[PDB]
Amino acid sequence: GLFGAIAGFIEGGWQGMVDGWYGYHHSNEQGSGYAADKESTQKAIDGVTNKVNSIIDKMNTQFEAVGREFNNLERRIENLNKKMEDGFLDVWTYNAELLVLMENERTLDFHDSNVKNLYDKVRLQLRDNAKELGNGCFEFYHKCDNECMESVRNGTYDYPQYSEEARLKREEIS
Amino acid sequence: GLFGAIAGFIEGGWQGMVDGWYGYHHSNEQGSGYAADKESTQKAIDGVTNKVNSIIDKMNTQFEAVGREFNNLERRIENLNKKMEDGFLDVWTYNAELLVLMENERTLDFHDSNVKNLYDKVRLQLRDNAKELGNGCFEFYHKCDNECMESVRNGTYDYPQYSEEARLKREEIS
Amino acid sequence: GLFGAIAGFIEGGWQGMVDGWYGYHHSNEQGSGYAADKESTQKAIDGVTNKVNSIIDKMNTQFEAVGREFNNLERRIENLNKKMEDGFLDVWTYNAELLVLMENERTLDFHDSNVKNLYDKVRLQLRDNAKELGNGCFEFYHKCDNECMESVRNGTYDYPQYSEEARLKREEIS
Amino acid sequence: KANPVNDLCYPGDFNDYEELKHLLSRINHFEKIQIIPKSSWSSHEASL
Ligand SMILES: *[C@@H]1O[C@H](CO)[C@@H](O)[C@H](O)[C@H]1NC(C)=O
Ligand SMILES: *[C@@H]1O[C@H](CO)[C@@H](O)[C@H](O)[C@H]1NC(C)=O
Ligand SMILES: *[C@@H]1O[C@H](CO)[C@@H](O)[C@H](O)[C@H]1NC(C)=O
Repeated sequence: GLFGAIAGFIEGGWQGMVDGWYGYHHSNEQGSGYAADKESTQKAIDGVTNKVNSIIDKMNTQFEAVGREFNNLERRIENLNKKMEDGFLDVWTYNAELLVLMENERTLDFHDSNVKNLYDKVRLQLRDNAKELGNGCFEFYHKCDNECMESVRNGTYDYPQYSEEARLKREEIS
Repeated sequence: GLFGAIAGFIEGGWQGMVDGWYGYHHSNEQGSGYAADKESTQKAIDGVTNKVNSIIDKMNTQFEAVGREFNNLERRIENLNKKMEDGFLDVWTYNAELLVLMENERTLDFHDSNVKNLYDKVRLQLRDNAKELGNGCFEFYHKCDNECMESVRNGTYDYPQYSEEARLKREEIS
Repeated sequence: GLFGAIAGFIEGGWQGMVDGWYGYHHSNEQGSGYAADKESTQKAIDGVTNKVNSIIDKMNTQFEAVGREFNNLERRIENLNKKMEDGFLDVWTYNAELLVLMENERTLDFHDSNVKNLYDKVRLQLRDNAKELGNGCFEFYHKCDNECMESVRNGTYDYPQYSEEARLKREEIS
Repeated sequence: KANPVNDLCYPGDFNDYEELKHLLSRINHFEKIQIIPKSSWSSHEASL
């Protein structure tokens, strides 16, 4: 994990999250549960599916072995044909293995950024209102309803109004 | 955008920025405008140009098809020659397409880091003096001249002096 | 350096650090010196060594040139054999050079993340207690012993106790 | 099969045998015709 989002900050996955890939866990007065944001997991689905097709699409043109026979008096040509056919297979099996090996690393690293950037925007929206615990948890100050959690979920967090109540909560703990 | 600098924090490009690739927008008492820093865009130019040459330099040695003819009584050899010549072209056209496909991703991701790291150092210099808005904007406290903007631009931001006026501005809003 | 850990924040290496790759420099009342954390450098050693073997392991199957001779009356076949043998070598020498070129970039970028994430967790543990200077330096408030430095080194930094003394140190400078 | 059992019953060699098998890879139909009918050899003897 180069970006460090997987493990690092958040080292524990959510088994209860089956709706999508990336989501938010809310623990407020109005119960608790798991919810998903579509704009993040849909792009990952489209990107990965495009990658999967790209491996198949690019590998459409490949060497196709064909049978040739010789009459026991021309063995230099038979050896030449044998070394050419398996030589091309050796070249093509290396490209397929190398392509699979590299694209496996891409998908794991691509997923790192998406959850990392998902964390980055939530920190960038909450900012002073919440505190950073270390495992991805944010503890905000205002005593709003569950709709504010949805407001965080649609990426529409208006700052000013919530600042005054939070700054009254930054001065009572100080 | 794995690093998230393109879109993410800054989702809007500057059409008025034609001098260079990466730069700073200043909006202070002494007018407003766009300015560029050479140390960031020059390294990107050198890195990309080196990459462009590297594709050409590496592809210098390639299979070159040559004409061979046969006398209608040796078709196994003619088929062997035909399958060998187009087989090598199929191998080489895959390397060229794969190399172009991967290096396109490198350039886009390489540009992500340069603007991301350009943002990182400005945040690392301004620190408490300015506030982070969310779209890459920094709103500092001191009422200095346009030279301070250039001071941010040459990466020479002395902290102590500006701290006292800013901390007098951290206590009047609190 | 896409992640920016090498240069960027920390542009100066430590020549006195020979025990390992990544470590911490402590400058407190109980002397000063360099110390290493094994969990970071061991994974880098294992990852790089696995990469080095992988280049050798994948390159096990390769074209092997063999000698064939012709009787001066069959030159089309001799030209066909000559163009096939050196053509395969040209294909395989490109794969080896491209693989080495790409994996060199991986190792440099892989080392960027490890030291970057090492910095990220220390900032994430110290948080308000220390101040970020810019070159990777953290200046904490509490006057604890060298064991607290080791506590930072084993990644076990309990926050609450140290918060009260530090917040008494956030109010005396303000 | 790799090793045919009944191949060239009478001893001998098939001239350009591998040349003919290459042509069979591109042919999908064969038909028999009476190019030279038997019992037309009134001078030479064909049955014995
Ligand atoms: C979800 O976000 C969109 C963004 O435009 C907004 O229109 C909508 O009101 C949000 N949902 C709720 C329940 O507020
Ligand atoms: C630009 O930065 C360099 C860094 O050494 C400094 O010498 C120079 O004075 C700066 N420019 C101005 C106008 O101060
Ligand atoms: C090192 O960290 C481990 C983490 O479990 C802890 O058990 C140990 O006490 C730490 N070392 C010291 C000297 O405290």
